[PDB]
Amino acid sequence: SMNPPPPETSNPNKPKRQTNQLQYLLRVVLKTLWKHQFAWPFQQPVDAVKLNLPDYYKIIKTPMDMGTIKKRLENNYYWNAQECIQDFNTMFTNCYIYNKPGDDIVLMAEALEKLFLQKINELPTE
Ligand SMILES: CN1Cc2cc(S(=O)(=O)N3CCOCC3)ccc2N(C)C1=O
Repeated sequence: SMNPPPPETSNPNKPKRQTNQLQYLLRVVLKTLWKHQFAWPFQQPVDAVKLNLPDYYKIIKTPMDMGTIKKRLENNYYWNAQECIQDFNTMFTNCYIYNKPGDDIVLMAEALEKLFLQKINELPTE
């Protein structure tokens, strides 16, 4: 079995910015979600080999996780907050698509998403 390469976290041709919203996404949103009790399954790319989920990357073609998001924020990969917010939403949606409703992992993602949305409705301006 084989995992795909992780999503891109470095690209010298991609334009970058450090905005107040992106700083907030790292300092408040990511920081808070990362230390949540249910963060651990989302702190790295889904390891389909280790978890014995050989169909995962057949079903999920746009993988995302908070480890990748953390790298993107810390290494100034983004041009804007929308890109980052989309990464969070992709992470949640992938989880809901792949896993059965009411699976533990889904309940965990839902708890993180609830927190995420509370933090996001208080972003600074752009
Ligand atoms: C986000 N994850 C990570 C993951 C983790 C695991 S897990 O680590 O076995 N696990 C199951 C119970 O909930 C806690 C996490 C199983 C499947 C996945 N897949 C399919 C994902 O969607």
